[PDB]
Amino acid sequence: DIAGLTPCSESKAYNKLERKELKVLDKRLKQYEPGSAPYLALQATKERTENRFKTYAKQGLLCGNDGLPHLISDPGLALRFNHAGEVFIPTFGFLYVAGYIGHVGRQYIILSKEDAKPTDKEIILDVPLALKLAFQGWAWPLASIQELRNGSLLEKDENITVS
Amino acid sequence: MKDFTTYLSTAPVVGLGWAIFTSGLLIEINRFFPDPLVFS
Amino acid sequence: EIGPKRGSLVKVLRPESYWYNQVGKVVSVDQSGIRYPVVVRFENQNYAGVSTNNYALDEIEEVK
Amino acid sequence: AHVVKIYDTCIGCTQCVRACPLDVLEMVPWDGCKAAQMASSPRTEDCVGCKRCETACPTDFLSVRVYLGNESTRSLGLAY
Amino acid sequence: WPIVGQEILNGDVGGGFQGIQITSGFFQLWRASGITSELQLYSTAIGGLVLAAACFFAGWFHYHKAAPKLEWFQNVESMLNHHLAGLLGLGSLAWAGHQIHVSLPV
Amino acid sequence: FPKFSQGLAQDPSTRRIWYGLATAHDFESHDGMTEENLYQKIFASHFGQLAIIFLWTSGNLFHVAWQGNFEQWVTDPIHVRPIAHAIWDPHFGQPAVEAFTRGGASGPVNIATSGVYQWWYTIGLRSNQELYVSSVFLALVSAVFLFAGWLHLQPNFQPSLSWFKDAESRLNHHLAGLFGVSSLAWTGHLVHVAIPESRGQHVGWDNFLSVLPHPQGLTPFWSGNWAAYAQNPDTASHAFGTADGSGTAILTFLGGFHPQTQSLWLSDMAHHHLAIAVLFIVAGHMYRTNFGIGHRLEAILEAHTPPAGGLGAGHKGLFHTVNNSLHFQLGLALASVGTITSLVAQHMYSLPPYAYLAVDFTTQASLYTHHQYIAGFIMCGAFAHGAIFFIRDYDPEQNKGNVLARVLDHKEAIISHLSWVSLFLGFHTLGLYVHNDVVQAFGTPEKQILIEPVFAQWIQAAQGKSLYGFDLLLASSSSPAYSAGQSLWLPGWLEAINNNQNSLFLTIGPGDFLVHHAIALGLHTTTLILVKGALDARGSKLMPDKKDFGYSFPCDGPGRGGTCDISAYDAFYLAVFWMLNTIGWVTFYWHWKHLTLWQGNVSQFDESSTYLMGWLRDYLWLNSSQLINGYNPFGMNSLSVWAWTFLFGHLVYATGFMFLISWRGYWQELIETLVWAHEKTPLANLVYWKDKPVALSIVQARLVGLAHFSVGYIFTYAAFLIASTAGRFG
Amino acid sequence: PWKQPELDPDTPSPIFGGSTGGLLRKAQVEEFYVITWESPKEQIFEMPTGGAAIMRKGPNLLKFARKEQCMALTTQLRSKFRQTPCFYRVYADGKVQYLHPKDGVYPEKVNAGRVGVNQNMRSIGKNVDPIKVVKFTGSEP
Ligand code: CLA
Ligand code: CLA
Ligand code: CLA
Ligand code: CLA
Ligand code: CLA
Ligand code: CLA
Ligand SMILES: CC1=C(C/C=C(\C)CCC[C@H](C)CCC[C@H](C)CCCC(C)C)C(=O)c2ccccc2C1=O
Ligand code: SF4
Ligand code: SF4
Repeated sequence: DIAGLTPCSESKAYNKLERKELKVLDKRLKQYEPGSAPYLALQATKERTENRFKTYAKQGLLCGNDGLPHLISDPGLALRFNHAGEVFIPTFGFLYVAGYIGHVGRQYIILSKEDAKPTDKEIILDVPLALKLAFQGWAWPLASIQELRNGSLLEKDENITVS
Repeated sequence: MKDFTTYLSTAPVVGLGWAIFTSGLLIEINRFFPDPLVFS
Repeated sequence: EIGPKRGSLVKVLRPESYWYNQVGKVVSVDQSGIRYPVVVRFENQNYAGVSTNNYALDEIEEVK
Repeated sequence: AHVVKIYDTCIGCTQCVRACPLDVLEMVPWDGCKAAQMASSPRTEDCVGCKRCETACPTDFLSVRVYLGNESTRSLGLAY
Repeated sequence: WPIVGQEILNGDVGGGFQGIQITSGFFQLWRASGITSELQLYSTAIGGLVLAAACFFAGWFHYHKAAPKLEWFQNVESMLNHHLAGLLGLGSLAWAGHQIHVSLPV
Repeated sequence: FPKFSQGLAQDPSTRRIWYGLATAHDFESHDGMTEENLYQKIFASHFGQLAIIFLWTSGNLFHVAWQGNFEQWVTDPIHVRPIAHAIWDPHFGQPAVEAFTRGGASGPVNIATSGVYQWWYTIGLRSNQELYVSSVFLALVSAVFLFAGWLHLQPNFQPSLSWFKDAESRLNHHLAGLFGVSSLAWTGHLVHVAIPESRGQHVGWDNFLSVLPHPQGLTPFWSGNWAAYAQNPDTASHAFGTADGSGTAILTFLGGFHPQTQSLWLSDMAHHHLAIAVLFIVAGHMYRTNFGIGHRLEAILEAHTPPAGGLGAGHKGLFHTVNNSLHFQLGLALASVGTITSLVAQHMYSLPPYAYLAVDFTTQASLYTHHQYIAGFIMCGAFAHGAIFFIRDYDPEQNKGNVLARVLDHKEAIISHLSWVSLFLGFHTLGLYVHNDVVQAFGTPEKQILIEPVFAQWIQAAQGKSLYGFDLLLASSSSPAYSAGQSLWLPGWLEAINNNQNSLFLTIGPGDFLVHHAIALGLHTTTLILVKGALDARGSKLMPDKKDFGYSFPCDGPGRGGTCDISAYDAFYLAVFWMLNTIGWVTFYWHWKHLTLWQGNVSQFDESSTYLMGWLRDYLWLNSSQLINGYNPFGMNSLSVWAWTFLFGHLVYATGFMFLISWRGYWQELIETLVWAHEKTPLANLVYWKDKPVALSIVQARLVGLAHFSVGYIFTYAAFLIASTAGRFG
Repeated sequence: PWKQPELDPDTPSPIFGGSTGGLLRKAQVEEFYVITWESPKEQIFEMPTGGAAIMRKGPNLLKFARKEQCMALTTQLRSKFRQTPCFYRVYADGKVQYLHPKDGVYPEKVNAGRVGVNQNMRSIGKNVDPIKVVKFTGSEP
């Protein structure tokens, strides 16, 4: 553990919160009959709730005095105390997806501007071209460093200034 | 048909197909492997 | 001939202009001693909606 | 009591003169342009500072600018 | 539907049923008229889709194929007689019939 | 009427009256001005603001001594409530005077919220006579300054321009005398007077020469045994007034708080202002003034130019830019003063310097909120007055290649990066709050994204807090930083920080994480709104020459797609909305986190501050119960004045929306219609205005509506802050 | 023109019942404007202040309180009916001034007699910064 936080398995308030959230459904389940569809819906919600709590405990999460799980952000403490999947690993997952959107839109912009009437290509897209680039962007990091090391990424003082 | 495909290539329509894909993909990703928070 | 050639692209150097450090086609050039003879046409509009403007010899330079 | 200054980039379009309602702009001959015309601002005492003229100017940047300043009865457009 | 969260909105309304509580008054409208079963609502829905396509067809017909002239539109006096007697008059007389033969006996 | 401007006097409308007030103290734009007459008129006016300060302080002393309960408060500071000033409102009824007479005084009164009672009591004031004597002293000092502003304006006694532009002499005299000697004397007061008054001894003008502060006297000071003054410090079991548990020390380095009065030791603060006097006197002897020794300011700036050329020419050409530009000097002063004003807010609540201030919950709030709100207003002025420099007092050819031109050259990069930070901070902060608002709503409070602020908890562990268990150097006994300062400050410091019943380094959770991130978004975006109005003050692509028009103008017209709100004044105008929004969050976070501490239930904030409905339910709606019942149909309590003000703010805030939303053109056509009626009416037409009526200008309405907007944004919270905290008394 | 036409203060006015957009106390005290024109037939036209009025065959005369009210009418007559109006300025003292076709030719057409005014021989921009003129008025002049 770290930062004076208990694991969620050993916490009492964590189990208190489980017994509470299930008690609401059991009271709500008493109204309806056993074989009815409202009964099946609530039993599934009961099954999901029981699964949500045990999985968060199994994953070595850290619960505070309030009883709710807390996340850790420094990769040093995350890797040292086995909490990397929380924040440190979600960061790489998103950046790969965010870069993919940039490398794709940047290429559609450059290529349509090499032809006549690029304004029409923005409001009326070339879907065959857009899908081609969208399935060619799996290795977007390679092309970026290829384009940076080459020097064809940035423009050089051919841009408008104001003074 | 050439003009119909061109209408379908407008911005309002291509965006509609994008939205059904991204929203359909995420809702389907929550229906199976329900309510994710920590990534294993 | 006094100035750049017809149909030649040139780069602008007016600091005031919307098209500064940008490229445009030379539409025409007047050789009657006018202060701002060089007529230039750009694809992109300015804020008002005008895509042409008469520039001078010193205010224009070769492309890129 | 507004200020109206016209600059060297005028081309003799006359669109500034046609626009301003209060007849504060007129055309004068000149040797600088193809049209051999230039504007002028003899009577700015009647300038209401509407700034319609600047809109008419079709140059890269305005050859006609209306620098607002001290107000008056004629400038404030007061019928009373 | 049953997705992340959401289902709690299907409250314990009553009647062996759980869902969102409406405030449109449709149930009191369908009871003021003679409606006891769900089969009467299904037919009523299929009629609207049939009449709606007729409406949409009309707009294509009255514009793309056979469109009236300006003279037809300026016959304002004709429009008032048809709108007053035909639409508001017979429309109300018709409703009375349904109320007398269905909305009252039910 | 404006004599300083003939252009407005010729104006026949009411615009003359409004613009005459707003351009009153703008000396640069006046008619017939000169650079020499400018500095003199400023120097005389700056004497005036001193005269109002010393009088404003004199009024509080008199109105407290004459009408307050300072003599009764010292005997029982905790239970007795202070009294600011009495009330005489003949429109009252009998139930109100019975409710507003809660104090021991006969008539109705207003309970104080500033905290001057705790301050005066600490420095050795224990009677109402001593406040009467003081109120006379400042009123004399106030009159002296008024006489000087007039005297130093006369034909003689009129300083020359070279005298104002002598920076090296001003620094040395102001750093050494105004800062140092004043700090040295304040130590002379704490030693000769205040510490004795704490330990029972009555020291005053009658007996300060006969009474020694220390038994030994000054013989340790000359001999070099300076540790004799720290021998017998005050014990923990020490009453602040009586000699029970006293000591003989005058300078000590105990650290921490005094046990009974949760406040800093007086002997420490005496030792503090002494060392500050030494550094500031030493720094005062730095620059060169009429003797061979000393540094020169211009020689330094010209020298600090890096060789490679990362900064080009460097800091060259800047001395004549700063020394000649008053707006430059004013932006730096506000920037520095604005920041300091926030330190006063952040460092007082954590380190109470006064006696029985930690217990006065209502007083800590007001002081923290008042300093924080002023901090933002002062900070906004520094940028705004920094933008005017670029228009009026900036010379590009002189400042060529230097740092100031190299910043202005690539401004598109700065404004771009600032925009990205605000966008990323805003999208993520709003998202986390929403994601938790929903997932709470579906009954699953465990699916929230609660991230622990590990980096801040790492500091508190490195500063003595053993809760988190990081076991850092200063939380570890083996480290040298614990070994050093073990005899000095750490026993008193470690006891306080580890105590979880004070505001010194409060516990942090994931709720405090989101609030800090939300603040960052406000600070970054507020700077972006201001920075843009400064750098783009000289010109934009939409308006290449803003500099010719001025700082404040309407617009350039409906041409070029529309140019409404381009001027740098309109950037400052929009930043104030964000400023108030930023300080609001900062202040909402202080109040609730402290209420839960004072009420004892800290779990309220930790669990509910993670989702927005907690802020609306548990903080706003809940604590607005005793306040709203100030005047009920059954009766009225003492909080009726606050509920009335409560609404008064809600109303003023809404009236500004008129001037903001509805523009001029709707109104001027309306005033033309009333003018027609006034002339066509049979008898009223005989009366005729002297100045023609016209609607308010464009820029005037932006100003007026912002005043109605900010006053409601302050009067509303002040009532809520004082009423919520006063009614619960915790 | 060849010569300035002096004002005939007694000419028939159009047929107009009246309105509330007329002249106020400013007119008798400070100044007011009057416009003249010559029509070939009887027509209907929109007034700047108020509603519709009927012109009269021959000379016509109106009185207004603003120059914009007069020039607003010239633009209507020159475009719709293709006429040539001329308007003056009358002070309270009785003095009269002939304003708009001051040269006889409308301003949108050149004439050799005119002389330029407020003509800077430089480009927009390209002018001194305000610091150079910090203590007197004007950066553009
Ligand atoms: C390929 C499209 C594209 C690309 C590559 C970029 C890239 C960039 N933008 Mg950006 N932007 C875009 C579209 C794009 N933008 C659009 C459509 C808008 C209008 C909403 C903006 C508004 C915007 C602002 C206000 C700012 C940026 C900024 C930036 C820079 C920092 C990243 C950022 O936080 O931006 C912000 C990201 C967004 C606002 C999200 C954009 C919306 C989607 C996610 C992207 C559009 C993709 C496109 C529609 C798909 C076409 C693909 C094609 C095959 C059909 C960065 C270099 C910041 C900057 O100045 O850098 C310092 C900044 O302040 N952008
Ligand atoms: C976006 C506009 C809008 C929307 C969304 C709704 C929605 C709704 N309306 Mg409403 N309505 C509207 C506009 C709208 N209305 C307007 C402008 C009027 C003024 C005429 C009415 C008059 C109206 C009435 C009188 C009633 C509703 C009712 C209802 C509710 C039941 C829906 C229904 O099918 O009942 C169907 C409605 C009926 C079967 C009876 C309609 C009787 C009216 C008087 C017919 C008049 C039609 C006539 C030819 C048009 C006016 C003639 C012209 C000369 C003025 C529902 C919540 C009903 C309700 O309360 O729900 C319980 C209800 O009685 N509406
Ligand atoms: C050391 C402090 C200091 C000093 C010496 C100055 C000096 C100056 N400032 Mg500056 N300023 C300061 C701090 C300071 N300022 C701060 C902190 C800010 C940020 C808020 C500003 C923001 C600022 C702006 C935005 C402008 C100036 C301007 C000026 C110039 C004078 C304008 C004038 O005469 O206005 C006189 C104005 C008034 C008399 C009207 C003030 C009325 C206030 C707003 C109403 C307050 C509300 C009301 C009384 C509340 C009552 C409560 C009710 C319930 C009873 C002058 C150089 C102006 C300038 O230089 O123009 C180029 C200008 O435009 N200043
Ligand atoms: C930072 C310096 C400083 C400050 C703010 C104070 C503040 C105070 N002292 Mg203290 N004191 C100081 C230094 C200081 N002292 C030093 C160095 C000593 C050692 C001698 C003392 C010894 C002392 C005694 C013995 C007594 C005080 C008392 C007081 C209190 C009332 C004073 C009063 O009403 O004026 C009354 C003022 C006079 C009788 C005349 C003062 C004469 C000086 C030399 C004039 C200074 C004017 C100064 C230049 C003003 C600045 C403006 C300038 C441009 C003109 C007040 C809290 C009295 C008290 O009751 O406190 C508990 C008291 O009896 N003080
Ligand atoms: C709470 C905010 C607020 C207030 C107080 C007002 C008030 C008013 N509005 Mg606005 N309105 C508002 C919000 C507000 N509006 C907003 C945000 C918008 C934006 C859409 C509009 C847009 C708007 C428009 C377009 C118009 C109005 C009009 C009016 C005026 C109508 C005449 C009237 O009833 O006055 C009566 C007086 C009052 C209602 C004030 C009530 C408070 C009491 C009675 C005053 C007490 C005075 C006190 C005894 C004297 C103290 C003196 C002291 C110095 C000692 C009125 C002054 C209309 C107008 O002005 O033309 C007639 C106009 O057409 N409103
Ligand atoms: C039409 C009804 C109405 C209206 C129009 C208002 C309007 C207003 N009320 Mg109000 N109020 C009302 C009813 C109403 N109230 C009722 C019925 C009650 C209970 C009796 C209250 C009790 C109340 C209190 C106690 C207060 C107000 C305040 C305010 C003003 C704050 C405005 C603002 O923008 O500040 C800024 C708005 C915010 C800072 C956000 C609002 C609160 C959020 C949720 C806190 C979030 C902080 C945290 C950092 C998260 C945000 C970060 C973000 C990035 C996610 C405002 C003008 C406040 C005030 O006086 O202004 C200072 C104030 O303290 N009201
Ligand atoms: C109502 C309104 C007016 C008209 C408002 C007027 C004419 C009211 C001002 C005059 C009254 C008589 C002053 C009322 C007295 C004040 C309550 C106290 C003023 C105190 C000062 C003397 C210090 C505008 O001119 C305007 C202009 C631009 C945007 C919005 C608006 C706008 O909303
Ligand atoms: S400010 Fe208005 S009235 Fe004056 S010249 Fe320009 S367009 Fe004409
Ligand atoms: S400020 Fe008013 S007049 Fe000026 S551009 Fe904006 S809307 Fe038009």
